[PDB]
Amino acid sequence: LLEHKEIDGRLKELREQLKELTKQYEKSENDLKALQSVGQIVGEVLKQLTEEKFIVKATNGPRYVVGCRRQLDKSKLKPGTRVALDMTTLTIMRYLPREVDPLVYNMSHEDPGNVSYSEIGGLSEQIRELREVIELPLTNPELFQRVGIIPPKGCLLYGPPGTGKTLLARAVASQLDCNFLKVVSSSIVDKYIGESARLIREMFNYARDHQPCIIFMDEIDAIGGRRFSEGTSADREIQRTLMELLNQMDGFDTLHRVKMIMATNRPDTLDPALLRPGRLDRKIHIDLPNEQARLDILKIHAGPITKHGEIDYEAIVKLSDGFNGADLRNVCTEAGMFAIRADHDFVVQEDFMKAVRKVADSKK
Amino acid sequence: CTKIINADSEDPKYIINVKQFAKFVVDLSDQVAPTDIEEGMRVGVDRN
Amino acid sequence: IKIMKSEVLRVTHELQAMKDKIKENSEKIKVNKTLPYLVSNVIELLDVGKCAVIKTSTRQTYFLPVIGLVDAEKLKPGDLVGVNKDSYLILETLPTEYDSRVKAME
Amino acid sequence: GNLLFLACYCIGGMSAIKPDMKIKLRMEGNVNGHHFVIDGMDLEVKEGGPLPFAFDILTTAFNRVFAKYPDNIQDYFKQSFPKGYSWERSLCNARNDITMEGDTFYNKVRFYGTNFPANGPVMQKKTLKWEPSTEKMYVRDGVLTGDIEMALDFRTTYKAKEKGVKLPGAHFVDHCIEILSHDKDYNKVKLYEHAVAHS
Amino acid sequence: SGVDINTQQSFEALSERAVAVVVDPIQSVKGKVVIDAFRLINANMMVLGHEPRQTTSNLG
Ligand SMILES: Nc1ncnc2c1ncn2[C@@H]1O[C@H](COP(=O)(O)OP(=O)(O)O)[C@@H](O)[C@H]1O
Ligand SMILES: [Zn+2]
Repeated sequence: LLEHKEIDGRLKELREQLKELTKQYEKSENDLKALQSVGQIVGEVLKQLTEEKFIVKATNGPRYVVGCRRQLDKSKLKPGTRVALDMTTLTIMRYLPREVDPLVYNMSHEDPGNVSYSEIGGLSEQIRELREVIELPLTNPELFQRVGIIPPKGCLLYGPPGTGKTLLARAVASQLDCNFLKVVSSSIVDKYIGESARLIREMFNYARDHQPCIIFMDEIDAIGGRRFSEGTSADREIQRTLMELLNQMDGFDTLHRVKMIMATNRPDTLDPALLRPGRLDRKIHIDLPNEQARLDILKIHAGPITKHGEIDYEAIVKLSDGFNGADLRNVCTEAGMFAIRADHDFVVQEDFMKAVRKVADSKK
Repeated sequence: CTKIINADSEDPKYIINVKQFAKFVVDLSDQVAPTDIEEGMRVGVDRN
Repeated sequence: IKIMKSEVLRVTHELQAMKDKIKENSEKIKVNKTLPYLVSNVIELLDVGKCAVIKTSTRQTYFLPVIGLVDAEKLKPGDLVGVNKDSYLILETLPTEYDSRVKAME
Repeated sequence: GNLLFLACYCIGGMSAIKPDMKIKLRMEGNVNGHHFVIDGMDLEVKEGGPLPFAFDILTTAFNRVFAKYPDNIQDYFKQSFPKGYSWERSLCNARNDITMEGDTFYNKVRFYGTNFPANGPVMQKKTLKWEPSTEKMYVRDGVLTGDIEMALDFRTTYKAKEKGVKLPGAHFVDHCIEILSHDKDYNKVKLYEHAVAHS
Repeated sequence: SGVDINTQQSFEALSERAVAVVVDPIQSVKGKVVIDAFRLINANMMVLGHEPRQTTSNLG
């Protein structure tokens, strides 16, 4: 232990502490390759002239005939497949997934927030039916094919506002942990004449590209509101969008592994062609919560709040008839706010009672 | 010339839009002081 | 001790060489990351361990197998960047320009 | 409300080209009071109009050109190429720099001075000529120092970028520099830089 | 180019005979090779009206 105190008094830092610089060695390492890359054109393959010559159009630029790399999947070089081009030799470098619309991207990257099936409240039979009709084709298609049925394309979830259709679909996505397209119909109608149907096409093309994907088209009454020949331009464009949706949904190109959810508050105004099976095989009445459903809503939403002594769901249920979901949650929210009026760190029965009273009064 | 990028004598680059041509983030020539350059004034620049 | 002191001397000499190696790397990285970057809107980021596609202000889309010399997490699809004018990699990130009407209100 | 309007499209063509970047052989100086800059061997003052001093005070600071040497005398000026030679000139001091500013290959001959006498012969613009002056070139400390007497001290130091060229022996090169053609305002000048080596 | 002419002047200062060959590497598609070699013309030579190079054969 003469010069072996811990390790020569130097190696403890000469081995790792200064060797942190080697991590920077790794850093600059990427940089070297990050400087030998030259970037590449991006274009779309227009045609397969022969086994080697590919007619390729660069975006916002000229078009060429270009060969592909020696090792590449020519079978996947279908027309329209976005590809990269070496800027100098102009050869097919690597295919790219189809360009996604910024709107579709934005609608595609909102986090579902891992909402659990516990957090629904009193939807047991309907949630089981929806779980069946959506998820079961995503688990045992062999079951259906041995039965002999074609897996369902999708279903409608109709009910009054605040009945939890959006949250129910979000929970379905979170349980699935698949690609979710939370789309609200009122946000896709545009003054630009051919843009709404184009957006629908982009949505469904994204869905086909990113199986398994879930298309949740909220407020579908704003698109599929029956076809009539009054002739005003706006509703006519709405019919065009509706029929683009109908084609993208049960059109010539058959759909595989893509299931759709359409929620509305006025199911009766939907187009009969959209209402027909093959497109919307199930119509699920997500209706107002019953008394049992109401108390389930209160008990499930009562989780995060801290209860002091006694809180009974039944009295609130009796005093909150006609409530539907979110409003009940409202009762909790301002209750905590009520807790700051007299400066508590908790909630009381009177707190909840006056909270539900205020919620009911605001509902009038 | 566009936003000054908050130079403070260490980041004197500015992004400039050459008309219908592109826009580039560039630095000054030695002959001009930053006090003479500010957002939104027409500036004559070299080509490479 | 003796073989361990030999290991200590070995590691300190390799550090001594690698310091100037890092200096040379920084020298050449400044040699190539010069200054007149070209602005470009990052169209999006794809997976291959990530690649990018951008749209330069010379109305040209451009695929980058490696996203230049910056981080690769925030990189919003619309994040204006300064990309090298010849080898076309994202040399730096620069603050967003505006959102039209958001500039209209001061 | 029921607008549903179409859209037209008006493209804007856009293109440019970087030309052959042009080398501007320009000297700069602030010897007494004026930031004079001159382009140039025809000489033309870019900025710093009619000089408060005579031109000669700066005519001695004028790569790409070298004196003529015989075969006996080693031509450090010549073999230092292609890079060229950088010199420090002491009169007031002068240095030559090569920079890449903008799109111009800058061969600066940056001038600087101090201790300007209030009635010195350099500012009344009086001038007869520069008599032929012999520079004794010799190596002091690995630097090629040329000692020249100014007739109308100079402690020139020449260093090659190629720091491998052998240093020539102490010789005596005769320089004959005279302002060939000029104007009274001294804005359109032609200079002479003839100089031959002598052992 | 102007800068190319400049560097070639620098090289010629080293030795009067000195060539500045250039090669187009992307125009050199299999078969033809696009490459040339130029020296210079002295400005005094051209302004005086004399031709840059004497001719004595058809080789040039
Ligand atoms: N089973 C349920 N029924 C009704 N509302 C619910 C249910 N579960 C949660 N909510 C409440 O509904 C809110 C979300 O709005 P939601 O009712 O899902 O949209 P929609 O108007 O489509 O029904 C949540 O804040 C939540 O408090
Ligand atoms: Zn060139």
